[PDB]
Amino acid sequence: GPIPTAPRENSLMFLSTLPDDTVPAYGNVRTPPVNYLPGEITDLLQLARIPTLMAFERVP
Amino acid sequence: GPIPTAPRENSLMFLSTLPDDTVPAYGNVRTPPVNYLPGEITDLLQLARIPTLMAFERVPDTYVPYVAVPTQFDDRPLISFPITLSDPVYQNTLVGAISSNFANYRGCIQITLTFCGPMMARGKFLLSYSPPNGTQPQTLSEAMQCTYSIWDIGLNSSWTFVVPYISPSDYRETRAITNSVYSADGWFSLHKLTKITLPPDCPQSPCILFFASAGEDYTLRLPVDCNPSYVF
Amino acid sequence: NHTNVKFLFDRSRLLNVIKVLEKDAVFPRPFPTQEGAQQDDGYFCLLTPRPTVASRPATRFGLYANPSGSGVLANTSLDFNFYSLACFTYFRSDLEVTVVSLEPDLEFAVGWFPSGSEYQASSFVYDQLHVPFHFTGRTPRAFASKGGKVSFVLPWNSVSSVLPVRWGGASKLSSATRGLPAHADWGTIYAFVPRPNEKKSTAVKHVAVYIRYKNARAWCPSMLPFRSYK
Amino acid sequence: NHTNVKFLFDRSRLLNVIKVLEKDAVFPRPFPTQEGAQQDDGYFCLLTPRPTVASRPATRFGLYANPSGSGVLANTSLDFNFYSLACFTYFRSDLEVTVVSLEPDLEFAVGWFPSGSEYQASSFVYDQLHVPFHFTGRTPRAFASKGGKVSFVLPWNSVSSVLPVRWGGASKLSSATRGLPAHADWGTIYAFVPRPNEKKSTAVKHVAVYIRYKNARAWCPSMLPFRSYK
Amino acid sequence: NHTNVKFLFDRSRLLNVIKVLEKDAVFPRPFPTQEGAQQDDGYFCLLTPRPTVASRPATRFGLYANPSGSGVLANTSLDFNFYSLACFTYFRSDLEVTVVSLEPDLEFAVGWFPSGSEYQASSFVYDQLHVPFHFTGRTPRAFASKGGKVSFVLPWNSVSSVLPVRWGGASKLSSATRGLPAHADWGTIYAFVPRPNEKKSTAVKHVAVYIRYKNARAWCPSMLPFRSYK
Amino acid sequence: WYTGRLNSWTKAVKTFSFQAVPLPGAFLSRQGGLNGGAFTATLHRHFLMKCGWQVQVQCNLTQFHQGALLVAMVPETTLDVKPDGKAKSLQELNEEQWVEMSDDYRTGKNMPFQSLGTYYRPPNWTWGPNFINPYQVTVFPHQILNARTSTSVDINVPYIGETPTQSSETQNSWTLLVMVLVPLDYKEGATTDPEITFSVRPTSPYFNGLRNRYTAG
Repeated sequence: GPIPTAPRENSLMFLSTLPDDTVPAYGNVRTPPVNYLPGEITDLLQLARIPTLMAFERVP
Repeated sequence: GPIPTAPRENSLMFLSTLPDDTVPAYGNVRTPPVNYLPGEITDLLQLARIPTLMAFERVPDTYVPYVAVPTQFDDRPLISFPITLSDPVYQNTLVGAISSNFANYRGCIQITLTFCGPMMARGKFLLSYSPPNGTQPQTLSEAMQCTYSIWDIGLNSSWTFVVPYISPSDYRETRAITNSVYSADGWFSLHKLTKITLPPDCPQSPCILFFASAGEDYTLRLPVDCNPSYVF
Repeated sequence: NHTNVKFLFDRSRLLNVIKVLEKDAVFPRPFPTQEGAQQDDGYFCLLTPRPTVASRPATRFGLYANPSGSGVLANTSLDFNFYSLACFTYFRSDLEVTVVSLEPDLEFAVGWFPSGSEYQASSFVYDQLHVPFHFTGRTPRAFASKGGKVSFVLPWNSVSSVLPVRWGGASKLSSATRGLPAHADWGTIYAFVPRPNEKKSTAVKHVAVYIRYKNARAWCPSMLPFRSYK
Repeated sequence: NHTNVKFLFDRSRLLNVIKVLEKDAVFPRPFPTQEGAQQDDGYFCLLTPRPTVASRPATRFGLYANPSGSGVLANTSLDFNFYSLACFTYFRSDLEVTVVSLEPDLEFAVGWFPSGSEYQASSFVYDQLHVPFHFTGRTPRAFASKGGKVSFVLPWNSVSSVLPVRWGGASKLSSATRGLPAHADWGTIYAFVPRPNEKKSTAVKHVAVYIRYKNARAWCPSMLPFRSYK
Repeated sequence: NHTNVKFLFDRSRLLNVIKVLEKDAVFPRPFPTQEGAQQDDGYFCLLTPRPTVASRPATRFGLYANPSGSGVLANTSLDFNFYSLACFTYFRSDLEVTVVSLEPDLEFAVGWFPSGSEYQASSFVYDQLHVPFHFTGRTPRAFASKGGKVSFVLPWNSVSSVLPVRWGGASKLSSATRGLPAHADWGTIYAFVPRPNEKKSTAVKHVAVYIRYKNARAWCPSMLPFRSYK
Repeated sequence: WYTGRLNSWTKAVKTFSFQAVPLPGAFLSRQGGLNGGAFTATLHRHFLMKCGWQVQVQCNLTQFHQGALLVAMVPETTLDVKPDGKAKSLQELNEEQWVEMSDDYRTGKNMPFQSLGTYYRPPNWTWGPNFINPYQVTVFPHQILNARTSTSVDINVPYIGETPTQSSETQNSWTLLVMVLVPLDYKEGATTDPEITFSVRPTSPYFNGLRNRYTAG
């Protein structure tokens, strides 16, 4: 049947953190495999765990 | 296939009470559990059931939540009022306050009384209800024809009273812009049945208090927006 | 199947035309009313097929066939189509409301409350700007873009079991007029512009109203209006 | 079922009206504040039912019933409806925000950040055009066409387990005012125009704010405000 | 889960502001460049988080803190947020582009090409009307109504396996500057108006750019920028 | 079990007048001549606490006495401070002897607040969220005190709070108050102006942290 047009409350808007995707532009692409690179990172906790050195202003 | 665009009749509108949800903004959140807090609330009926104390303007700006039995005697009731939630007497009770935020109510009204006086004094009291008529009844004789009950001073100290729900409809107007059958439901009164006993050297002028609460079948309907006058 | 009451009473018809609010304003006061009051007229309308005068229930219908005179004129209305349609002592149904502008390229919102309540008056002041409180409340407020179109369905909202087409009782013991019902309505409707009162404009705006009955039922057939032999 | 707290606290109500940003601007500074500062007011608003003054938490509510005087006026707000509605020592729910323009045919965007953060100041210069940094950041920025309408739902964002309706403790060991909470809010909201500061205009713009509670819960009943016998 | 790189690098941020094309125009030429050339600037922008100058790759970042002087100024940019966010020697992800106008009620279209290509120059003449060839081509061209909004996702388009955050090699045997990468970009973007050059107008138009990373990955952690103790 | 002495009832006391004991804050000042001796100091060497309470009251009237007193546990109250923002002194307690009703308390008007400063205009304060509703006090856990049958007070309130635990020196979520329902009256000769005594017991406490004795800021 015809479009049972149900207008949306606040469409025609731009939102920064909209999770959904958008229309592809230049699909059907192939990429060079990158499995040869070691040292993959998952979360910042990996770097947060490694210790480092603090400092203090030189005593007068 | 392509969007079979079916335009909607009145889209691009903003509506106050639209039930559906909207787009999430900052999802993937975690919250601290709150199970440790007791005293959860489900519906306003929980607060509406708990009784409270009414009040009356001081007999000739200080309202009083108590009444003292006088030594003088007259056939007229000592204290009476219409059963209408808009009256000042309910204007601070929890039930009255909650009802003020609704279009209509439904159910019975529960009333409680308490005595506070001497040791070796006794007496009798009569409780009555009168549906609406030409004018409020005045004489205990006229009141006696209506529904009434006997409350003895000495048997107990709080002879609970409940006004039955009577009306020619399914509900009644919470507020009365103009007097109407569905709005007012007559009055309620108390009568001194016999002279009380004054024992040796005891103080005089005992004290009596009254409490109101919503009946088990009490129910409201049709929420509304509040009057913001109390800010002033 | 055309004869079915449901298949008949399911179409929209015009009801009345009203102006657009620009301030808190005072609500009309009951009759008889003396002069000098600040109550304004032509802004609030009650949802009822039965005759009404000055946004209040009425018994006798009138019309201003004589334009000249002195005093304040009044609004009136009656659902010609509904009354001529058929005969039914009793009736009940959900009332559907719709509004469309009558001015060039206008935007606004609409406000409603059910029976038994009354207009909320007074206004606040924000950063030296005065706004009536009727903007916000417990009841729905609707918003539409320019051009404008408003639609929604209201549920039954009156204490009485049904709506009496031709009633003959009385409502109160003293001074009550015989035959005048009490709450045969779905409430009151009003329109306003989301602008501060400080920016009021002289030009008046006007808007029409359309209603539609959904899921109608009837009882106790009756008579139909007479037509002359002139 | 009308008595259910959830069925009651699920409707939109107006909160406050604010102007539209046109530059980086300085954020208000805590109290007491001395004169000569460049902090500007009436651009930032905090999301909180409890009373607030000059976009900051407060304890006592005030109103400018006396217009005349000297100095800088301040903003205030309090959810009349929520406070009058019921009694609950504790409360928690997701806060839904919505905004609509109050000027003819305007377009803009809105910006928000949660509690604990603060406004980002300073501005860049592109090809001799100055733009505040608040345009871009880690947090959402919303865009709407002319006319305007903004809607979304924010999740709970405060460290405290619930929101205290009437609290009586203190927040810090020294100088802390008794009873003044710390983070009973959902953050701060602000509006701005996607134009360079170089093209600022004198005419002011104003915008209203509406909020709605979703999935409300309560604990520990309480009392209700008093009303006079005058 | 907030610490996840994917959950972090999935939000839009501003990149740069550019003017609107009105003619074929000459593309910028490599450095050093002598005076008298017709190459125009501020119309083409390259998609790259790393620092760039005059729409070309660069190594050292600069800023025009001193306004006065003589000569031609240049554009610059760097993703402050991305660089401050975290440490990763290598990175790859699809780049999402979005554009919004910065002028009142404007309509236009956008044009793009990937890396390795270059702007197509020259123009045709139809019935005494001159139109640049860049209107039509092998690559996408997007069209939007007045007001304007453009969105789409570009796939990875560079020969290199990943994007190096801090590279230290060289690209060519002779004269190549150490550490300057070759094709760490997603191409170039540009905007234009679908009108003949014969109807050019003096008033300039400006437009902003927003980008977003999708499906990000990283390798070989690194250090973070220093902050002063001043 | 800590015990304390309050001021003595007199017929001069009006109605709706009151006095309150904010626990555990009153301990710091040893309100009503009360010295726990162990918990009082143990709080100082710790910072975070989580415990319940259990209270009691007493007032001896006689055959020829009449009156009515209201006692209840009202949480999150802030009535134990002067309008400026300072707690009252022992001299002030001995002077007032009772808290009399006022429109300020009815409206929450004069509760402590921060002065705006020289930058702002002076706002007109009208209302606050810590108002007092004299009539609806009965909603919270409470009991009556009638001269004919007033024996004693008893209550046991579970723990409450915006968080599972709070700082001792600042936390205040429970408070005991007494209200004069009916003004006291009696025939001369029997007990005149009976005294009021209060007892307090915490339950299931959990003291947290460790440090030297707390030092004033």
